Amino acid sequence: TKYNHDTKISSELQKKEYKKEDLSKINSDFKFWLSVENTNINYPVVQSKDNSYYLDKDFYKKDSISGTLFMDYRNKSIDDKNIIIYGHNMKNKTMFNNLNKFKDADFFKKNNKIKITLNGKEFLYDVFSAYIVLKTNFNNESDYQNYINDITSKSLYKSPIKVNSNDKIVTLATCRMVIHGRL
Repeated sequence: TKYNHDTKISSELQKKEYKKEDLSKINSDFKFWLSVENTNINYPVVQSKDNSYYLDKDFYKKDSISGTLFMDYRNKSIDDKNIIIYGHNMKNKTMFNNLNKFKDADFFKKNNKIKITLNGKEFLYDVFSAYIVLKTNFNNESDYQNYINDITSKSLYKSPIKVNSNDKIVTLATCRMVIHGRL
């Protein structure tokens, strides 16, 4: 079990989140907290002006190979139809490494929910698609529904949870494993 500077920073931020501290006063790019059931994915999510800055920057904007979970720069609100979050597949089983656990068919059949915590509110997304390999803007309902059929049939396993254009989707993509949840 490796203990390095990155696992210490992330473990300290999980404690501050548990102590209900305002993480925005540490990093103004902070948007919400993210966790996935039955995984060690329990990290803050930030957002920059692009989709590359936090690839090699930790929550304190220092150089880090683990980086920070960051949401796509194109997304604007929690009411967007597809919220995309990017994270690394670290060899020490951190960040988005536990997305690989959704390759297991028995684990996938278990309803592991994606949890977004924002302003004292919990948003639960039931995972319905997981596969190995991303649109944030949809012009109309047809483009969104086509996107739903696209990622549903891409799933390695049929999910008992079905999704239509009346749902909101969250996407956890590695920067490659990719999973999709629905609200």
